[PDB]
Amino acid sequence: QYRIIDFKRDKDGIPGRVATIEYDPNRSANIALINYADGEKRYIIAPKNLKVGMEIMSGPDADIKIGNALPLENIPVGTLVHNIELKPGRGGQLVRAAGTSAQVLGKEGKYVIVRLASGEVRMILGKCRATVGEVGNGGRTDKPFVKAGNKHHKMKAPNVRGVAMNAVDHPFG
Amino acid sequence: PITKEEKQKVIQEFARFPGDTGSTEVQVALLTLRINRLSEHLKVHKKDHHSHRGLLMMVGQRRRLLRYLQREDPERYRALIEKLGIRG
RNA sequence: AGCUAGUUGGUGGGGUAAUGGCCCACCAAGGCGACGACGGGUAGCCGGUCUGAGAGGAUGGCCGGCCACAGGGGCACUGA
RNA sequence: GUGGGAGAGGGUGGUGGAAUUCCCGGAGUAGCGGUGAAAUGCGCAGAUACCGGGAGGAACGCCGAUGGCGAAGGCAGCCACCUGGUCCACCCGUGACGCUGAGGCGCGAAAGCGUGGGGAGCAAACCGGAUUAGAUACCCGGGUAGUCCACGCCCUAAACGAUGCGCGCUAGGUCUCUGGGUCUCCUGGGGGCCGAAGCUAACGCGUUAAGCGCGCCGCCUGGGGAGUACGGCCGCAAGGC
RNA sequence: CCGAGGGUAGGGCCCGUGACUGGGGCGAAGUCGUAACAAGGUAGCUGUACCGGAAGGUGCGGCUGGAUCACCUCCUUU
RNA sequence: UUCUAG
RNA sequence: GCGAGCUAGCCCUGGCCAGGGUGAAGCUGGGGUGAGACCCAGUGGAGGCCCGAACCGGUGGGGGAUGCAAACCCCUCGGAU
RNA sequence: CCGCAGUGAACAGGCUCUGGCGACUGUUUACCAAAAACACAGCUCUCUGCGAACUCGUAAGAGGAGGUAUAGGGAGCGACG
RNA sequence: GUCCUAAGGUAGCGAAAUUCCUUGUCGGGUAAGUUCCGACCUGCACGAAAAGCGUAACGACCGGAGCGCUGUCUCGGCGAG
Repeated sequence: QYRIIDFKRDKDGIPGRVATIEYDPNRSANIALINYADGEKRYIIAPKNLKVGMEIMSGPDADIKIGNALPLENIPVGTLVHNIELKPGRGGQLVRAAGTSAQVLGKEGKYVIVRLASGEVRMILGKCRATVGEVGNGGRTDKPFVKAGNKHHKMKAPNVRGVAMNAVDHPFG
Repeated sequence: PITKEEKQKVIQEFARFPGDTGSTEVQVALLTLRINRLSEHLKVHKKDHHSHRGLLMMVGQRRRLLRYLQREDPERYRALIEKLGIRG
């Protein structure tokens, strides 16, 4: 419903309980309200799995318990993640419903290796974080916009195209 | 899997007479039990087509034993079906 | 490879020598089929006839029985 | 029933080296690689070979076998999870509960298609090099779809033992595996080989029958046109019945 | 009311039938090539896929109705 | 590599 | 310098589409198999979906040409959650 | 029972057979042209790892996008087969 | 058999809205048909990506034909405002 919310933990020792299935319409991410100890909440990432009955978190410590997330430092090798913590705390550093996250495919000193979900590879840094678990996007692909144009229903630009025009109009155009 | 003491509590359950180690009452009870944790196994493991075919033989083994008891005494056949719960 | 509206049965009833959905009313819907129904192709069916070691193949014009048609298509009369 | 036993039957997850090709560093030359002999090709921007490191699929050497499992196709590095079939011994339990099976219903090589990953190597197509008369093929150097997996679709084939299933009767010698026994051998299953009776037109089958008898099945019935045309069912189509 | 017959329309089963075109069979014999039986010269046949004046070829699978010792590993036994 | 039919 | 009370857009915030028709997901029940596939029947009510007012339009013909008018009148037509 | 007529008047598809292009509802050249023109749902190459890449901007800055490679921009075709 | 080129048009299609010689030649439709529609195909100059062959439904799109029906027409002739 035209809004944002959470995207980056950094208060820990906190109790992570899988709020609920609030599959969400606004970023290809499907998240559920994450119930913290105090009671303070957050429509959190959609890293598939972690059943309703919440039951997680993270921590400077550890707990690969699927989903969840800590610094690079605190992370296995051969592991699949998201909550792409690029720079030191820059919260998320990639993978948006981009299921196929990154896989600490080898780390090095204040530098941890990452399979570039998108489609390449290089390294991050020290404390830098990132929570494993999948994504959530049920292949959020495909699906037919049949005899109409989902598009429009887009609210998402018919910013339509052209290219053939009659003129000689717009940038590199 | 099927436990050995589970098998006996089933054999004891269905026996009309203390010592019924093999009879219509036991066969069907065995085969039906073997039918419900083999089919349960095939729902996950979608493609176990070798053990599915070996199940279907056993499916046909049941029915023919069932056939016999209706052929002789359909009175205890209505008692055997309801108790188990097969046919619909 | 599906077939069916008089179609399957019933109540009453017309008509007929009189049975019968045979024709009609009203009622409920069933009746059929691979143990080949519906459709298509073709046809006079038999006693007998020709052949055959035979079982079985063919065939059934004149003599005989039952049947059909009277140029094609129907209907009624008189009337046992 | 019970009590053992074997196996690459299956399907889910997981790990294990061996090497393969690409990538970063070391070292270190001038040639490599390749055939019937060459050539195309790589390489002085330093390749091939060796050292070390990496990443990645994909199979799975020796054991492994003329051996094993399985309904058919077909199935092999170890792991555990569900699970099928199938075999000796006790002779305990039911009590003829059976044997065949139109149609169906399910499986089911490999090619292929549908979408979604992945692509080390192999490899039609296509590309060069050779070749001869000619080279659209053999031979050499490249390389794409596929081959890989999930999921759904095709179901065809020298799908082979070219040979339905069941039981029961008719000498044997011999190799091997599995299960039991008084375990110099007898026993029940299973696999290879020789060989009496017998069948055969011919080879050859021969208690693993192509012998002798009983059920129930499918298929035959001159060669081409044909396994095709037409009607019908089925597939996204290539086709397929 | 039922109905012989006549009409307009709609479909179904079939015979004829056509420019043209796919193939199939004959026919003295024609051209171009070697596919096939001796490893027919690359052994052949096959499901399929692509490609090639044409026989065919190459790939994935396989069946031998494939066979020699022109070579290796050994096997199996007195 | 090819060389008809009787 | 001057302008989106022209018009093309874009942001924010309200209002508006008389009636009718077609009948997919679903859920209920029944249906030969192990569960099912899956069938059917009921309910059900989607779709830039159909038939059409207002409303949006302005092909196809008619008039008009110092018009009613610097684009309008007439018959006609498309769209119609 | 009645008239030539019984939606009696009034509002109310002519249908069919075929072909070509573009699939389709559309959108557009206000005052000629609504079309085989653009638009598309859909495909393919593709630049981009963020403080993105391209667009405005004299330097800030906004956009992008509080998006983050099932994504954002560049594109030639424009179901599906 | 060759001379040149980087190879030197492949599958589908074809007088198509790319074919002027042309109302091309054969076929059907007709009392005759230079429009159509099928087929050949010597494609004056199609062709796979500004896709290529086809394609149910879909179109105020364009072109071809049949019934149904009417002053559109065989000259109309009357009338109402």
